Amino acid sequence: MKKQEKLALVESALEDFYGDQQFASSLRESVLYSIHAGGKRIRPFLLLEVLEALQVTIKPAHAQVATALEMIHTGSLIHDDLPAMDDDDYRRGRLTNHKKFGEAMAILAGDALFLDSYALIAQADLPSQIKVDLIANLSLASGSLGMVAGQVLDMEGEHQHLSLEELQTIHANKTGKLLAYPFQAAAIIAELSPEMQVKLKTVGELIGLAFQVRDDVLDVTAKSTYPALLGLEESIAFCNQTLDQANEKLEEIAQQLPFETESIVSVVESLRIN
Amino acid sequence: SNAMKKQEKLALVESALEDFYGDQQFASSLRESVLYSIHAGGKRIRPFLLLEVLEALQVTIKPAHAQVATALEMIHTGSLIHDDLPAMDDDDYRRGRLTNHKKFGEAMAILAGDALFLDSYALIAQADLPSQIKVDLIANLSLASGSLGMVAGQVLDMEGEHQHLSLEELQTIHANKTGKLLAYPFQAAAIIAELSPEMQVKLKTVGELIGLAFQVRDDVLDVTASAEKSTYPALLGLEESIAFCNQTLDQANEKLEEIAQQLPFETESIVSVVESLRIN
Repeated sequence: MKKQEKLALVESALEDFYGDQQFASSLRESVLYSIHAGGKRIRPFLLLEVLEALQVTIKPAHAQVATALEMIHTGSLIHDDLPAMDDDDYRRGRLTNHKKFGEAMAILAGDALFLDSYALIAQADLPSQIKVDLIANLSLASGSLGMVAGQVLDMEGEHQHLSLEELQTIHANKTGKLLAYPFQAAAIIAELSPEMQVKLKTVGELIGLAFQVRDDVLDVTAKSTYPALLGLEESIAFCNQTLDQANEKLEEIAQQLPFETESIVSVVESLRIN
Repeated sequence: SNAMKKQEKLALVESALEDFYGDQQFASSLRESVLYSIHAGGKRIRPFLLLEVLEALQVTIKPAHAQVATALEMIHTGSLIHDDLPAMDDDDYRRGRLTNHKKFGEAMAILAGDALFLDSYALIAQADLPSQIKVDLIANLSLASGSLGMVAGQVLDMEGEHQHLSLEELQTIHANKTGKLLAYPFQAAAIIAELSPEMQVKLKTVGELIGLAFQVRDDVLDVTASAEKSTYPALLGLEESIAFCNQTLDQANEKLEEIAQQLPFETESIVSVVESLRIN
């Protein structure tokens, strides 16, 4: 239904930007490979769902904002797999970008996604100031004050005695920022109050936290991980109790402004373990 | 003094570069790695052209203008960090200085370049400029840097190795790898000055011509002042490459004066940069 109509809009905006205007044939092929590498597209899907939950009719300009989010996320996965980083030959059961196209092509494919991402927001049919705030917050969540900082601290944390709070700070930047951005991006597009934006951003941070804990307890069922530090059973409790807090903040938001939460709660419950 | 005023303009960009990568940074190694490639010196011709064309259009330079020029140099600096990686050009030194991946490691250089790419547009979005001007500045900067510009040029240049290309293929490589980011300061200045859409493409054409001769001059200097990449002297000869370079710079001056006949323009700052590239 709309779940596939929403994902079809994101896929179309992805293929249109990397389509008829592309002249570097190898760069387009490398970019589309990691785009087609798979995934539920949880980050661009959440943006369209929170926006539709905010009673905003979904339009292609919104899907293009969601596309810019997933291009940055896809670019980070390409660089993470590089031999100098995590050195992964396969990701999600599929051959990685550098293993198929070479290291230099994977570097440039991620660079193109990073530099091209903001173009989709700037080219979308949206008010200019809304596009400025969407761009400024996407850079804040992705650059040296967010995702990239989280990638540096995570790599350095492997040779340090870190607390769980410090590891949570690392994950909140490396992964939580781009998982919380679809909530604050929808809030900006819906032109919500600044107090409502931080309350929606808090919901995205909670879902991003449980998404991190869920991935750790799933990587073992398939050193500084949640099932290694806390343990397997209590990490599942911490994952589900965080999803309960997300449902509380969602229902609380639903009492202050019109906000149909059933679609968002459905995605929250899809992350719950047993 | 123009050399002083050039130092003063680049001091504004240098100051903006250190504030963004300063106290607000919490990744210690990321700030240190980024500032290292920033502190590697450089002619800074790309942010300098933005502020110089802006001054020549009778526009008083403001900090918001320097932050736009800062964003441009951040993307260019990030491309150099990735160019020096072993998987790319594999350079231990540029300008006689140790490269970023040699001092901090490959992973740190990769992320330092990624940060510069992703942070660049933030300085345009946070500057004191009208919202639509920021949108046009950001859209054109991405157009010149991503899969339709710089990165595409790096791909075609890498794949052109050990290959004998035609001149239209070499021009396509250079126009994208270096040409578009060299022409962006002209287009960015026309947008900030609120010029007509015609005067925007006229200023852009001058930047494209200057960026074309800038690359041809480097190909000549790499041979005169000395893998298998095709160069301008390798396809036309070292003499025609000089003729094509100076003839291209002559076309820029002719266009620069033509622009002055239609618009309040002080062309002698830009003509000077044109003549600084003239081979003898």
